[PDB]
Amino acid sequence: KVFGRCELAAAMKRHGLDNYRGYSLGNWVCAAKFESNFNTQATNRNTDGSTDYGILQINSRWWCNDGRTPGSRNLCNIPCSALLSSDITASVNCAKKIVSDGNGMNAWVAWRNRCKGTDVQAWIRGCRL
Ligand SMILES: [Cl-]
Ligand SMILES: [Cl-]
Ligand SMILES: [Cl-]
Ligand SMILES: [Cl-]
Ligand SMILES: [Cl-]
Ligand SMILES: [Cl-]
Ligand SMILES: [Cl-]
Ligand code: NA
Repeated sequence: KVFGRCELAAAMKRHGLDNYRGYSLGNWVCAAKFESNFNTQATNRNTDGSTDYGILQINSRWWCNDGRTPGSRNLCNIPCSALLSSDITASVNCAKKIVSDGNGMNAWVAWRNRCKGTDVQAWIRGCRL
């Protein structure tokens, strides 16, 4: 599924991400824009053989099982395929574990490089939330 901007803002708020760990909804929407372009089916292979999945590009090195990332963990206790669903529940629940891990949203390198410190409220501007 390719979400619209305000459609994703609303879905993220419905699943309790808005102000989760102090990160406003615009931070989450911005991260999703630059990780996946709002596409739930986004995948990207890393040089180390791990794979990033879904709207928030969650990595198989730590967070999900794809059976093809040696030595990896599955800390969200999910198949990485669950992160590609039209329903964002698995991606949100896993993202809440990641952002609680100690480095906040810096876990998402695209958020650090393209969202952090910017006017992220622009990402929810106009949205009926
Ligand atoms: Cl957009
Ligand atoms: Cl915001
Ligand atoms: Cl594996
Ligand atoms: Cl594990
Ligand atoms: Cl699995
Ligand atoms: Cl959803
Ligand atoms: Cl933080
Ligand atoms: Na894994």
